[PDB]
Parts: sequence; C-alpha cells; structure tokens
Amino acid sequence: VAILWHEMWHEGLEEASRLYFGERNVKGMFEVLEPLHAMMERGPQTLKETSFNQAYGRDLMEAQEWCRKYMKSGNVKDLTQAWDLYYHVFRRIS
Amino acid sequence: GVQVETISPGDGRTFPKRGQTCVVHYTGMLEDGKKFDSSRDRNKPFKFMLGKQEVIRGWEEGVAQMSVGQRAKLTISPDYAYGATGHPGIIPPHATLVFDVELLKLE
Ligand SMILES: CCO[C@H]1C[C@@H]2CC[C@@H](C)[C@@](O)(O2)C(=O)C(=O)N2CCCC[C@H]2C(=O)O[C@H]([C@H](C)C[C@@H]2CC[C@@H](O)[C@H](OC)C2)CC(=O)[C@H](C)/C=C(\C)[C@@H](O)[C@@H](OC)C(=O)[C@H](C)C[C@H](C)/C=C/C=C/C=C/1C
Repeated sequence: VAILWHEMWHEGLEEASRLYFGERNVKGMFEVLEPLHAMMERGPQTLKETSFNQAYGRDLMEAQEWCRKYMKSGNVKDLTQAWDLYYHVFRRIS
Repeated sequence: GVQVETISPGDGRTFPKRGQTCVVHYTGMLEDGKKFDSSRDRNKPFKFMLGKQEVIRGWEEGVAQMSVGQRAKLTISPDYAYGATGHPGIIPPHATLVFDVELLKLE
C-alpha cells in the first residue's frame, strides 16, 4: 500500500505510546516501532520522504539507539530517553 | 481523589475548557519529596489537551479547577494516577503522587 511517512510515523507513535504507557506493553511497543524503523532503513524514494528524512531522520535514528541500549541494559531510563525524542518528532509532525 | 492546594493565586475566572490546550510547568515527586520529573529542569513547558485522557485522571480533574497564572500543589491518590501496577521502573505500586504545577496559559 502507499502511505506518507508523515502519516505513517504519526499513527505509529500514537499506537506505540498507548501500548507502553497505557497498557505497560513494552513487547507490543517494539512490535509497532520496528517496522517503521525498517522502512527508514531502505531510504527515501520521493521528495516528501526526502524532506521528512532531512527534518526528522537524525532524531528517529537516535531514538532507535536509546531503544537498543534499553535492550542491553534493562535500564528503564534508556527507554524514557527514546520517548523524549519520539515525543519531540511527534509534536512537530502535528 | 485529588487535593488541590494553592501556592500562588490565578486570576480566578479564566479556567480551562474541555478541548482547550493547557500549558503548564510541573515538577513531580513521590509523597516523600523525591523528584521524578520536572519541566522546569528542561526549561520548556508541557502542553496537553484537557478532557482527552492524554494525562492521568488526577491531572485532568486537578488542572480543570485551576485558573490562569495559578500555581497549585496537586496531591494525587494512586487511584487517580498509576494504581496498583504503577509505572515499572519509575513509579512504585500504590503511590500517592505530588505535583507542583503552574498553569501558564490556555490555547
Ligand atoms: C520523556 C518521557 O516522558 C514521558 C512522560 C513521563 C513518563 C513517566 C511519568 C512518571 C512522567 O515523568 O511523565 C510524569 O511526570 C507524569 O506522570 N506525567 C507527565 C506530565 C503530565 C502528568 C503525568 C502523565 O499523565 O503522563 C502520561 C502517562 C505516563 C501515561 C498516560 C496516562 C493517562 C492515560 O489515559 C494514557 O493512556 C494511553 C497514558 C504520559 C503523557 O503525559 C504523554 C504526553 C501522553 C501519552 C503517552 C498518551 O496520552 C498518548 O496516547 C496514546 C498520546 O496521546 C501522546 C500525546 C502521543 C505521543 C506519541 C506520545 C508521547 C509520549 C510522551 C511521553 C513523555 C513526555
């Protein structure tokens, strides 16, 4: 299917934060986020995917890294640092 | 429920409506004064839309009865906050929370 990266990340982040913050589902949080990070990995193919990448690309990649660190450390503090960056990009997408 | 104790008075007439965006500064702490989060440490205010379940019930009901400019002390029962589960690694089970929150403006 065809979806704007702007829209994909908006609904994706809303879903992930509901699962983590609302339902205490960290496993489910990883389920929804990983696909969206995988899409970014193949890279922008349109002008709108390119501009989104230029604006929000560094922040999302850094957030993925804090998620990655959580995975090794067990430090809930690392997950909150990821969500600080996710919140930041979200409120600019809106 | 939630108890609201005034630290500094607001204008007494400009209250938030459901669907309005409340801009606040907050410092949150466990009932023994241990701080867990503060927007003032970040120098940037916190925004949330009232009556949308974006935030815990204690905030929804506590902030609703504040008027612009007012700095209040919200004492929130675990029932109006994170309950028996709490928030793993951050907020313990059955925790009463205390927020110092100032309603800066409405949008
Ligand atoms: C840097 C990490 O910081 C966290 C906030 C930290 C987490 C742990 C807490 C000790 C705390 O330190 O806040 C804290 O002091 C505190 O308890 N707060 C935050 C200040 C307002 C009161 C209270 C609160 O309600 O938090 C809440 C609480 C944790 C969970 C709430 C509670 C009420 C439920 O009805 C709701 O169910 C879903 C979830 C967190 C928030 O205020 C954030 C903004 C909002 C949400 C996540 C949900 O509303 C979500 O819904 C899908 C949304 O619509 C958002 C806008 C979508 C986007 C993508 C998500 C952004 C994520 C932002 C996360 C952050 C800034």
